[PDB]
Amino acid sequence: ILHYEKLSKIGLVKGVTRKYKIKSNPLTKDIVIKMIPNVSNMSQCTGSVMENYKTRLNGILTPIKGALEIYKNNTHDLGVIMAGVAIGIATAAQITAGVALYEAMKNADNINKLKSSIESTNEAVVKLQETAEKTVYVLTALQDYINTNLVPTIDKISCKQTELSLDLALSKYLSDLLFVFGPNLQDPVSNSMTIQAISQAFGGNYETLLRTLGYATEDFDDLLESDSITGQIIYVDLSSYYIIVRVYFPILTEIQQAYIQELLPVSFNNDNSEWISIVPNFILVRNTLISNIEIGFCLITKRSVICNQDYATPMTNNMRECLTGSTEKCPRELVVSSHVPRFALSNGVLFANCISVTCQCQTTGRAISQSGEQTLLMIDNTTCPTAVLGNVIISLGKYLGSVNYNSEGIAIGPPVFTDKVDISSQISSMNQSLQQSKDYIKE
Amino acid sequence: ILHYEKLSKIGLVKGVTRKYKIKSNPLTKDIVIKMIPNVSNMSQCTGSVMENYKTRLNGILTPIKGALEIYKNNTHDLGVIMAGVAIGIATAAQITAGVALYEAMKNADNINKLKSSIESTNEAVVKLQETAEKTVYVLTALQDYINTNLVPTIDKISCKQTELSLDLALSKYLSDLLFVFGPNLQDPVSNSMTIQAISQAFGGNYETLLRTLGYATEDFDDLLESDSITGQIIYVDLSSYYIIVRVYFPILTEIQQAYIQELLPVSFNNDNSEWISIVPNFILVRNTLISNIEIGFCLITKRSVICNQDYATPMTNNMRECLTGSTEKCPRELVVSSHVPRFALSNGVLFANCISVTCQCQTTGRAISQSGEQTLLMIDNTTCPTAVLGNVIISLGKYLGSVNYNSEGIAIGPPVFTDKVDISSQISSMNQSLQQSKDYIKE
Amino acid sequence: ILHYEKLSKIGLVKGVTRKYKIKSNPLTKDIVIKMIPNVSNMSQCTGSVMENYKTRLNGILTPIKGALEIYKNNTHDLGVIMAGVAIGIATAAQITAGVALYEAMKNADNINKLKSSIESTNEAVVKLQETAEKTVYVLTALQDYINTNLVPTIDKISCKQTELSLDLALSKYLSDLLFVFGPNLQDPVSNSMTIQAISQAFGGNYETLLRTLGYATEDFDDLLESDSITGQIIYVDLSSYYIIVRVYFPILTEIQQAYIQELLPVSFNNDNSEWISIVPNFILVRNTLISNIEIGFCLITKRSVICNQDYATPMTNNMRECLTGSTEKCPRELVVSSHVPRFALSNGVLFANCISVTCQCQTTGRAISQSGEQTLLMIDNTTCPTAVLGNVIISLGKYLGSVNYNSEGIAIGPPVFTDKVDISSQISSMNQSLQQSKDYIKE
Amino acid sequence: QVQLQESGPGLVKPSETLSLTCTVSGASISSYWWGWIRQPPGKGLEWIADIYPNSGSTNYNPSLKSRVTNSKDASKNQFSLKLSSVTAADTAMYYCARAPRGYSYSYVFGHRFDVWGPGVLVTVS
Amino acid sequence: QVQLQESGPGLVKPSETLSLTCTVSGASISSYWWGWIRQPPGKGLEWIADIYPNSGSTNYNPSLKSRVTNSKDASKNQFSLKLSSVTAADTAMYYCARAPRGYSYSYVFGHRFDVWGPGVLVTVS
Amino acid sequence: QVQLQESGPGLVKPSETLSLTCTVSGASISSYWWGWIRQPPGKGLEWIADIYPNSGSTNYNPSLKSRVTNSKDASKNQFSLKLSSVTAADTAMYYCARAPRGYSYSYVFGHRFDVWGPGVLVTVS
Amino acid sequence: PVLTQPPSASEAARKSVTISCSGSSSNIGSNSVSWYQQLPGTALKLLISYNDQRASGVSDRFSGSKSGTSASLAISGLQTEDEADYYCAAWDDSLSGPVFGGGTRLTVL
Amino acid sequence: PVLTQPPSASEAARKSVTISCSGSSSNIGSNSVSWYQQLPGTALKLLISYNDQRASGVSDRFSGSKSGTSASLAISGLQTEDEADYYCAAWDDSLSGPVFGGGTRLTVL
Amino acid sequence: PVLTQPPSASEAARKSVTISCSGSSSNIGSNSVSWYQQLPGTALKLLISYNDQRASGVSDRFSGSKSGTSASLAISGLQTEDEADYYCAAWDDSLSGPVFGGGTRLTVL
Ligand SMILES: *[C@@H]1O[C@H](CO)[C@@H](O)[C@H](O)[C@H]1NC(C)=O
Repeated sequence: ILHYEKLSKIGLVKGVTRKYKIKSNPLTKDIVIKMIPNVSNMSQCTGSVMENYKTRLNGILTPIKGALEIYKNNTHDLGVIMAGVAIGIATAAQITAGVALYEAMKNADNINKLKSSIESTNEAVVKLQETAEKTVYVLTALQDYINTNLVPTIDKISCKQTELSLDLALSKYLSDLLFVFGPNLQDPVSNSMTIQAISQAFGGNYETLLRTLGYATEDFDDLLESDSITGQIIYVDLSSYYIIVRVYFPILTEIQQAYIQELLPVSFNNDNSEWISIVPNFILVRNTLISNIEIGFCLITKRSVICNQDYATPMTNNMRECLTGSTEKCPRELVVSSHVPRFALSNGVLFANCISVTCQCQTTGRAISQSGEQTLLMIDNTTCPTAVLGNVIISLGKYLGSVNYNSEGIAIGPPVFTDKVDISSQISSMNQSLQQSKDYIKE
Repeated sequence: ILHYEKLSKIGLVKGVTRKYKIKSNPLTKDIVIKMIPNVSNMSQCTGSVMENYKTRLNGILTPIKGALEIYKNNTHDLGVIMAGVAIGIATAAQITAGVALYEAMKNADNINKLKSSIESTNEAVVKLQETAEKTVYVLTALQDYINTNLVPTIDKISCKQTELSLDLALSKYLSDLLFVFGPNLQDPVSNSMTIQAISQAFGGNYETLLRTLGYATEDFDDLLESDSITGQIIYVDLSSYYIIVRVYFPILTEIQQAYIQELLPVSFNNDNSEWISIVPNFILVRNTLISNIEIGFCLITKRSVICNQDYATPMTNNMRECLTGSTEKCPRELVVSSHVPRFALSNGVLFANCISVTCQCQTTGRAISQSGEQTLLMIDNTTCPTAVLGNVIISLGKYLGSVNYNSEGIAIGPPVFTDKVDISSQISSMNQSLQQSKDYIKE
Repeated sequence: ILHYEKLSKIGLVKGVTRKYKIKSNPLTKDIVIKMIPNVSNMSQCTGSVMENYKTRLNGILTPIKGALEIYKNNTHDLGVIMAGVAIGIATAAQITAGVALYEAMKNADNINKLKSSIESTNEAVVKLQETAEKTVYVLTALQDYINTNLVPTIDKISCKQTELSLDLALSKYLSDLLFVFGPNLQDPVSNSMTIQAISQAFGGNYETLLRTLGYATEDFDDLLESDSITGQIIYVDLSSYYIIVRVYFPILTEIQQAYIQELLPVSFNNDNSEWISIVPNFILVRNTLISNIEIGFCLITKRSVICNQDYATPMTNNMRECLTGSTEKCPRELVVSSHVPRFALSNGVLFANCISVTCQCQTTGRAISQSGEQTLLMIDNTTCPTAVLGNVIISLGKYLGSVNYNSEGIAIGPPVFTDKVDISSQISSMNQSLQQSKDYIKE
Repeated sequence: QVQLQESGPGLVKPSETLSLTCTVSGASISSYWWGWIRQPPGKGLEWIADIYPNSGSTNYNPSLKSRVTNSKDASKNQFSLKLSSVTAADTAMYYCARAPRGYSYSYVFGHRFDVWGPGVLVTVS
Repeated sequence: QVQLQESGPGLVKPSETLSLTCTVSGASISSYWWGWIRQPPGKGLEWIADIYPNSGSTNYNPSLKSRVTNSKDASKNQFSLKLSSVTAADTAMYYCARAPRGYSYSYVFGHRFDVWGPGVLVTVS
Repeated sequence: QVQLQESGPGLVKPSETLSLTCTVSGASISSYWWGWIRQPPGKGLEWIADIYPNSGSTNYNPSLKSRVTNSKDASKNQFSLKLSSVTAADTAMYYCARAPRGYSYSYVFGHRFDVWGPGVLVTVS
Repeated sequence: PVLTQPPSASEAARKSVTISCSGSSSNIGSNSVSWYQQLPGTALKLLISYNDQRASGVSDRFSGSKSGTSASLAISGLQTEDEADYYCAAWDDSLSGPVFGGGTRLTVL
Repeated sequence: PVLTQPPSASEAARKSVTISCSGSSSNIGSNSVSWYQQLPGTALKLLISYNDQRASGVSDRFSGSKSGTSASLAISGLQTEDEADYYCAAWDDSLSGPVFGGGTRLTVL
Repeated sequence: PVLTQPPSASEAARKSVTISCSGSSSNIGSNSVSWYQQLPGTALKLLISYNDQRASGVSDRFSGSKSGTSASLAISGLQTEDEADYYCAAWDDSLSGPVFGGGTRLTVL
């Protein structure tokens, strides 16, 4: 579908082909995060630290509960109906997340039956198991620091020093928490927040949180790094200071008739100057339809591209024509830097700009020369079994394309400038030229 | 001022309206940060750690003092005058910051009268109060770790182990500090650095630093997250290794006749394809004047937009005409992804592209159909008291606009492509067409 | 080469001139990082923590070794030759890094002769010195925490508590490690990863790592902050769980006939409105050739610009003409915000928009007035020895340019709009105008 | 409102032991610090001891440390003090008080007796 | 496969000391926890003690703590138990076992005797 | 420049106690480690003890630990050593020295006697 | 201290039976339960650990569960080879060691 | 150990008076000062804590200050109901407890 | 405990000589070596520390090295003023102090 032979002559060498995968079909599991430690074993050295901490934390947590109440108070069974008049203004994603919240409320009630047990936990990780329905894990922030450092040093340091250490630890925890759970969290009714961000309520240790789930999959790291494991806040307690979070754990599904092709850029020679083609380096093909892709939001692995949603974007007709063989429509830009690549290897064949770099044939010792009418040279073992470029010596294979590659020639597109200020300059100059042409007709 | 009814037909649904707030009128307060801990209670276990640490820290701190001296040596009372010849080259902001720096030196001298007391502090947070004018807080880095962890374990571990632990802690502190206080800080004569960044000298615990100030305000979190609380370095001591920092604490003032309007984008149907309008989603209206806003630098809350400065930017005449009702000038882009939103809710009324998603009337059970000539459908309770979209069931209100919304029709603007490479492709193609038209006249 | 006098009249005031420096000629040194701590002094309280940790870490480390094996198995002496057919597809940088890896394997073998000694280290930093060739430093993650916190508290807390603390510490370490060493690292055969990123395997303490090298240089901080100190993974052990890293330590070389000029933007008056010129603020001049520079990737100091590679980029002919004195080709944009600078100081001379700001002469007390035909005013001591602008009082020098600066006048370029949506709007409108002009000819 | 009541013997013979009891109403003794103070007739105040019953912590005045013992009873919400080997110098008015201590919002450390009992007079004859 | 063998005296006179030895094949005693259990004829199991030879750690049943001593020998890979002042209540079958304990992958804490020896009968007469 | 001077008795009777004093000029004894060394006539050096006066820390040679006491005097900037129950084996030349120890810039740990006194001869007859 | 088990249990073949084990907050409430089997005249073996995890080579007819301070062992498809004694054990935080139940003898009809 | 107060103070009505309290580095230099009032034949009550913070229901005519190792209590708008004894106290780090002043009796003319 | 040195060494003028010092894992294997010189009838002085670092005002003809549990001191350009005794010392982790060698006497021909 792409014309690789013509593309290689303007410095776009064929790269690795990859699969396309997207997340789907999540499983759900609920967990409790308690945001205040249990200080019952150091109660004589607490002062008024916990009161001030509770005041600050309540100030942080009140708006989140307020935002959840908007959907909680306006949703009822019919199979669930929302009161659109009361909600007023909302995106589709927010409404869907509200439906999910209403679904989670039942297990939330079951968990909240364990309030007294939740308040009395004294270890960093605890599994509460009373009945088959009343079972949940509890993770407590800063409990490990209190149990390991402060309690063992009682009476080895003064009570004043212990109190100051506890206060400083709590203040640092709040300083770290504010970025994720502060006013930046305008929309808690959603399921797009990653588990890594949520784990800041537990000091950023998401490995332990995921271990409590008990799942097992070969795509675990790929799911994590593609930002595909998310969580949603379902309940906030303003008297015990804990939250309930529902975690969504999906699978990765491969799009059947789709692939993503990479292109490696190489500089080429034209009119005693060095140039590079301005063409996207990643192209998505789905059912023989060509498009761009916003690959900066995806995860690129050796064999596939993994994304949490479909990031396809449209492409102009001229660019699509350029990719299919019409090289006079592919733009180019001048090279004024020494860092631009000058050669590449594809399927055992070398594509090199031997005007800009020295190319030698190790088998015979003779130099490899490029004429002024050639953009770049294809080197395989029909002409040179082993090539030398600087300090690099490479043994080569055989080219599967045309046997007359180096004698054909190609048509060259127009130059462009991609700097941001240069874009405005070019737009203004084109508009002025258009105005001149328009006023020439009137006179 | 904006034509909401016409805009909704090209998928721009009216969203929340917000107020505009900017920081102003700051109060000032000075504080000392000591960047070397007091090791007098473990002096037998120090080796040569402190000497090497002091060498490294002096290397870090010398350029900052050098930069401050340029303004300190060239400013005198007149009501203060700067020697422009000696300064040479400066921006207006730098000169204003230099004036502020000269103002702070009167209190800097009084603080520096407490040098011996500052050097002898042995706790993480200390308040020195000798006279009404000689009063200041001192915050000491790493003192808590030394007092809580290293001193209590003396003789439980070897002296060599204690020394190594101290060295590693100091090295980690420097590794974290270099990002903020290293060569990236070439302009210390300014008041634009946030208090969060400055708190890196105290391990990143800005909550304690702000608690020492003793202020109280309901807009505290909004001030913090809008990057409106800043600080300025006023004095550096290269023998005792401490700095004096002046903190600026402003209020938030609302701009009276201004507001910010949000637009929610929804895909619409035209010519058997799906489209999205390319229009800014946040519009600033001030005194009945329309402009863009660089909202990425501001903080968006439920009720207002909060910024540390005025971020208004100009808008083209064609775009302003598009926003006021001339929909033939609003550009559009093709949709090739499944993630684009398909419906939205505004003031209890549904705006939905029912060609792309299934729409049903729960009250009667009959389907809701959209013709090819319609871009999207408005659904209220005059025709559908309760609507079903997938797994979403919503009860609706009454539309306050025209009663003939679904039978009028609108004019559609031209398609565009927004990809970065496609921009250069389009510019080059337009220039080639212009050249062809120009050369047609000559012949 | 630049026309500073004409540029200053459209608000582009001459700033500081800086040197251009690029890294080159690196020295190499190898170091071992062990990613599992020695728990032999607390072996009774380990449970099954180490087995689970080893399973997770092996899962992380296997792909890196797999990627290295591709080059290791296909490179042999000739003076080294790569098997291009076996490699298949590769960029030039990857092949060069493979050559470097083959060169490093020789010292890797000598280091691996010390496997038993490496496994038995029990301190955070250890220097192994067996022979002149078998000498290396070993850095062990989390060993300091175990030695200082967990071992001294044995039997002061329960064995269960100690085990849980160890497990949590290991899990936090993995949570931090995954960002750098996870699936995001698909190309370990390279030498572009910074030492700061590599230090995450040692808790992010790159200061200690660099201290073990023993180097000394005055450009140390500049080398660090310009991301010029890099490292490469040479060997991975999947049974002892350590890696060998080669560090590259370069020098900075100054490009001889090159410099970088900065321009300070100031608003100016035209047609009862305030404007700002759209021109790049940093310009690179090499051998009297003018170009742009991608300065966002470089480090800007007081006296020089420091980069890890050449970041020069081309510039349009019209912009180059604007910089050389053709001011009718310099675009401009309207000002609708109060934050734009209104004056600047260059070589002791003031350039100020005194229509927008109040300018007074302190020597005589009389106001300084600007007419509607003047873009801005140059103020030196020929007309006002001491100037007052708001709360700023400045003593001024003498202007070295034309004595008739304020009575000449300049030609003004066309207006532009730089907002991202406005770019597409302008492109579409220009294309529509071009289509209208084209169809006028046919009819 | 928290209230405290002291109780003890009106007269104590020399060289015997004085026992006092403080009864609290409106709060639990196991959630606060408490303290004992005494005032001789016509003279100033003197601190005796501070106690935290929940963990059994105690701080003593060094002059009186060797003659002081403390005890508690959570069921009746009471705490008791005992001073042995009393002489004529030990006749005074005795008070129990609630004694919070710690850092303020702005990191200033302080101690205070914020609630006082009426006090009981003890005469050594 | 790890295997264990108990050894001891068939008959122990009253008020004397009983000595038992466990020999391990297939593993080193210095890398695991071990434990001792006994069962009287016709009755249930009773835990005696757990040991970690590498660090010399020991946990005791509080009822039998005062009469129990332990020892080891790494060269022959054996560990030994001694119970003093035996009465008629100490006749039983005795077992040694491997006794791992810790947190699981999902942070559930547990203890288990995963390998048992055949056991040796001791009669006190 | 730091300078040190030893002082002591020329002759010590057997079974008595030998006392030595080191006086420092040019530095404060409370900011450094110090040490004592001795050399028998015609033989090699032998370490006695190291001291840190500011915290009163001391490290001993295990052979001589039971017979060594140390003391200090900050006003006159002196530190003193005492060896009890002396025999004929204790006749030697005695030195005091400054004894810094720690990690270098490149994390190599070391110890060194960087400044030595002239020494004093002690004969046990 | 000790765990409470029923002395006896009985059920016919091809049926299912359940054995209970009761404890307290210090041992079963906070920690997991292990189950051991003792056949007539042979070595004891570990059946269940961590409240539900079967050992290697243990038939799927054995299952375990825990709720509150109690635990249960369920045996389905009852056969004659299942006649034995069954013991429960749990780690106790106040002892730093295991506590055993009294044992239950299973008789099949 | 002990804080130094003046035994007596006196001032006429509608005037203002100041009472000083002197200490050392271990108690007043490093910690705050509390002020208590004792009226004739009634229970003692807390007036000031943390060197300047008034208790609930305490008139604004009472103020406190601290400088160095000294502290001061100022009373303005002096009235007849202000006749009492006044005591200062401060936490001492070497005692882990409070140290009291000698007390000052206030007489109004 | 103790470090092993050769009792004597000898070499002619303008030549070079090497002195060895042998130890164990607790002292030389894990820590560095210091070298001291004792001239006839004069105060001892520090020559080398940290295995290779010369003291101030020490000639470049002295060098030091360490390998395994052994260390060496090399003297080049041998002269008559170099006749002395030489001692090696190393910190020992089991003693928290230095251990000395027996000393080597250097005679020049
Ligand atoms: C300009 O308009 C023509 C006519 O519709 C169209 O074919 C062409 O693609 C447009 N180009 C751009 C850059 O808008």
